[PDB]
Amino acid sequence: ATLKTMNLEKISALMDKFEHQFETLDVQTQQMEDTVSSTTTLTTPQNQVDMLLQEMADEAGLDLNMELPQDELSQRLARLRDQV
Amino acid sequence: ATLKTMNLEKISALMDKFEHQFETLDVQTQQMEDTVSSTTTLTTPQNQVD
Amino acid sequence: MLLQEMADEAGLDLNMELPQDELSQRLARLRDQV
Amino acid sequence: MSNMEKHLFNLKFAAKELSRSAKKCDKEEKAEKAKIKKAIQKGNMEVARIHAENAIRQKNQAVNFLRMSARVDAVAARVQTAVTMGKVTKSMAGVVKSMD
Amino acid sequence: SGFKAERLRVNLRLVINRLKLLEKKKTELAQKARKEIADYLAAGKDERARIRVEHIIREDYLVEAMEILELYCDLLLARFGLIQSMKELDSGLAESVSTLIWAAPRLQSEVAELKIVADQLCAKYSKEYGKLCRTNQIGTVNDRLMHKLSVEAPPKILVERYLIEIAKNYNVPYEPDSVVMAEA
Amino acid sequence: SGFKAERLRVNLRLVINRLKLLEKKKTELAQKARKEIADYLAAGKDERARIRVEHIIREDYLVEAMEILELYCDLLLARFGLIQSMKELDSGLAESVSTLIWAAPRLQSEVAELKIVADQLCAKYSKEYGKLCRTNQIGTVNDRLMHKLSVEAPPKILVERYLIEIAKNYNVPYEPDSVVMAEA
Repeated sequence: ATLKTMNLEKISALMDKFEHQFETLDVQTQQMEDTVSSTTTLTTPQNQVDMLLQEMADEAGLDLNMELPQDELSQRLARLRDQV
Repeated sequence: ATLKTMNLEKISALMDKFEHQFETLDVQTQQMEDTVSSTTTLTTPQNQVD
Repeated sequence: MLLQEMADEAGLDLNMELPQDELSQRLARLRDQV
Repeated sequence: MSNMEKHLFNLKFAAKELSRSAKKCDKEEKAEKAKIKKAIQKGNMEVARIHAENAIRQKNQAVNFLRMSARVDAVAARVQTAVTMGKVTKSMAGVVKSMD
Repeated sequence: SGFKAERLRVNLRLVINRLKLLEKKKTELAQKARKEIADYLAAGKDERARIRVEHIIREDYLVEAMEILELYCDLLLARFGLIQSMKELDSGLAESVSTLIWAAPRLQSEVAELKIVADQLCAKYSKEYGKLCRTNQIGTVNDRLMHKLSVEAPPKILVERYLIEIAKNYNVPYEPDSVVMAEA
Repeated sequence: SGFKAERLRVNLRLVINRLKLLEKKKTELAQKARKEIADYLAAGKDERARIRVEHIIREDYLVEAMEILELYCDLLLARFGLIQSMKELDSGLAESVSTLIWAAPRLQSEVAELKIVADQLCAKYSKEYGKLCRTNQIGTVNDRLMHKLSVEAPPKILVERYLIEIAKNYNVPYEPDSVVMAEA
């Protein structure tokens, strides 16, 4: 009975839909987060966050610079795609 | 269902509005604070604070 | 305008101010071509 | 409780509510700073940046709550001068009429 | 005419407050956007960094345009006695009055009150003059503000110069396009 | 025409977000798929590894195609003032406008909003131009994007080169077909 009212083709479809719908929800949460980020932009200046990270890194002895921006197979295959 | 009654274009709009409305509230609190500042100006002379 | 408002609130992607089979069109073309 | 006494009460309370909000923000700056250290030690640099952003946000929020508390306090001080001088004016007007 | 001097005065003050709040916010967001440029350059997306810089050049121009209009509002507020004495337009007011009328249709997405200010100025100084301002047939609108609110694309040499300077500050290797840099 | 400039602007932004989210996801899934290739090679199923690599070459091309279209959307957003001032099509817009109209029927399985963006662009710039774009009779659609969305099979030399490089990274013995490798 159950395999008739939910056959494999119908599961195929339901699964596809489930996947695609959670992609739209991910698109939705990104744009909510982006909006809150800009709304509260003056309460979190970039330079202040960078300096607090640098202070906390220096106190931890971590050799990293926090103001600056921070595989081979993928680069090889990219070069193959160029070379063809 | 939910993604229909709240699609991405409608969220776009709601978010834009949320942002713009809190800008007006910031404009509003500045002018309230400016008014209290001048109302009570003789109780806080600049030179005394400095 | 009331239909457009109700469609927008439902999330229905349709425009209500504008106006809104193949076999029939095939047979019509046969009737022309004869 | 007069109408202006009711307003004075509400304004004095709003000023305290804002002052409490600034204390909570100061407490959470300290708590988020503690989490940056723990995250840096574990090399979780993405979690460290989330706490760093929270700490800087809570810091800056507290200065805003504190400054608005100062403003609402100033107003409430002025409304106190109006509540009391209104009472004095009424009593003087009464003395004037009973002596008349 | 529908002109009310106290509507004008209140909305000029509101425009000044709103522009001051926007200048700060847009300046902060530009810092965050400059970091995004560095992260595109740090990962070789130079052809996208070029386009992403065009957004930053517009917002940096728009802040300069807002700084100009905030001055012209403040000027009308300082000289408000000339506005509401004469029926004529003062010679030291014409730049400010024409320029705010020209800018209002461009900026009224961001600054709603700026539309009120110029509906009020077109009332005070006639709808006909208000049309001559919007087209700059009146020849008095500020040329620096009009450049800073152009719809045209930046010169590609400026895009390159922007990338070169951002690359230095984030210590990211960048090689600019010799064609555009040769134009110089 | 049914053209609404704010529909265009909102959907361009949505296309950019969706493409960014898809590029990441497809790139992750390609890593998992490259491991499957190694496991077919590690157990001598070379003739199936060849066919299984054709799926990976298409997804690696499609990510490059999405990276191109995300740039053209971002370009239209940067130059949005040209779109909604003129009735003409800017010379620095024609590549982006024609290419998004051409790609929408191919990509609208993955990116629903991209269809809206080009229904909007065919409204703004006429249905006739919209047809000339979809056939590339307009001769302006980006040739790199069209290659990266071809329906044709990869060159078999590329399939071999893909297998050779995957075999190295997973330390799996592989012997490529001398015929195809001889073609080189």
